[PDB]
Amino acid sequence: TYLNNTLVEDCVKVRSAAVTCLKNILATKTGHSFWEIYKMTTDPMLAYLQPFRTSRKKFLEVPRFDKENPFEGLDDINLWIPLSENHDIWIKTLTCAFLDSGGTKCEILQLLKPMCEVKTDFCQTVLPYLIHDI
Amino acid sequence: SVKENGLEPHLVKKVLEKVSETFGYRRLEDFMASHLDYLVLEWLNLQDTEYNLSSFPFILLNYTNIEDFYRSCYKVLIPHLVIRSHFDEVKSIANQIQEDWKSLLTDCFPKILVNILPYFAYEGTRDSGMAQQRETATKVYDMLKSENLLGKQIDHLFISNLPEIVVELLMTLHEPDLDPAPNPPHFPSHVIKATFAYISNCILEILSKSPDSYQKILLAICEQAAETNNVYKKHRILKIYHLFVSLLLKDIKSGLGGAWAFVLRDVIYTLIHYINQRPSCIMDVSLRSFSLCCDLLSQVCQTAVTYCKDALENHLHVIVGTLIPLVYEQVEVQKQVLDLLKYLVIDNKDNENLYITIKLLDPFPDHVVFKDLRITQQKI
Repeated sequence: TYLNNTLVEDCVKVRSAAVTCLKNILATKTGHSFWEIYKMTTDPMLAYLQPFRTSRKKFLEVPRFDKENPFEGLDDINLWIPLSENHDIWIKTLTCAFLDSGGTKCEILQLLKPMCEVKTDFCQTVLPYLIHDI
Repeated sequence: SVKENGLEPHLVKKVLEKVSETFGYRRLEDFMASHLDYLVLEWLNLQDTEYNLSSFPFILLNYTNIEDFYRSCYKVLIPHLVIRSHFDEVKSIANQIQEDWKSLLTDCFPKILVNILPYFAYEGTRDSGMAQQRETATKVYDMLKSENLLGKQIDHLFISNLPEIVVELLMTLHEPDLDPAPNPPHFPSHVIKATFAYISNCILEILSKSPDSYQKILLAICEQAAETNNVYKKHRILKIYHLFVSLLLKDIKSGLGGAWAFVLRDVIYTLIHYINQRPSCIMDVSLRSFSLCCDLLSQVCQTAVTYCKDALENHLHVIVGTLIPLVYEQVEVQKQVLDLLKYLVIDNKDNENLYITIKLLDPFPDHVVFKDLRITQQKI
């Protein structure tokens, strides 16, 4: 829903990230588990997301690369506390560090990295889900 | 003059840096890369071994060595050589760049086909020059057909990479006034349509087989529009956008492989965004761009409402809200804004699907211009 909403923003840098995220998410186990249960309803997002989903023999798998030593990218005190100003890079760096091999068994996560890189409100929205999943 | 007149390259670099700063380019490299195709074509057109590719002045682009120059500009150097069948030179470039020549040829495929396909497309002319252009295109293409380079995998490469060829063909449009001449290709609209037809024989059906292509073409066009800070090439890219959108609308009732709703919404929102960020209305090219955007919006809205009877209820309110302020600009745009609004709300009461959409709409401003629109709104 968030990505479909942001597909119509004036800037051209979040639209490419959004379509990449749609293509990655809608080709996995959870993407189909979602489409089957959501196609029974009526919503314009069903028609808007039709092109980005494809029928492939093997559904996309996310590489669950295991870091040699986790807890190191998030133990920094400077990461967890920003300065007086410059909240955007603080939240972006925190979200990116949370996405650097730390937990996140969910497959739709680890696929929102470009959207987090290009947008800040998306980082603020997604951070609680990352913490909960970890 | 740098090559032979003896101009000192440092003074030339100083002047070029100052000029690129004046035009608003972040770096001189981007400014000189914007005209790289013309420079390389006119360099190779000088039939002399003194003016070969090695002797091309690369210091004017802030490149330290030949290797970095190739690293950065082989995407545009290779197609210019290949169309001349200088395959030994592309082999030498690959050897210098320590990359395989097959990879470079595959990565530069659409820019190669730009110089090949349109000459296949249009024939029957009495112009001899175009006849030798067609002959050169045919010989280059059949050389590429040979198994030694690209093998027989040209068909798979072509079918699996169509959007890039499509956008490269689109970016060569030049209808002809006082507009500056674009990059060398200079292909009018009809030859582009012939190229699409020729690709179809060997087009929108193939794209509809992978409905995500239209998104890629639209994204590329909008990206090249956004990176541009000028007005002339901005209007040019708007012309390409209008051409592609018109061709896409011509293929309605096919469904675009289920991609109709997304492309309709994307086009509507792109046009709305272009309209909203209007700098002013004092420059002629700005007025031409505004008129073109309004015409495209009117055409797409009319096509959607006529051949869908739906899919416009979710966009009617934003379109109306964007169009309302445009009436207080001048009569030239006022006439088209008013008749588009009249088409949307006045003569559309016969449709029950958008009856509720018009009912749940903001009232029109209480001015004389909106008198008929206000009366229709109140009645509905």
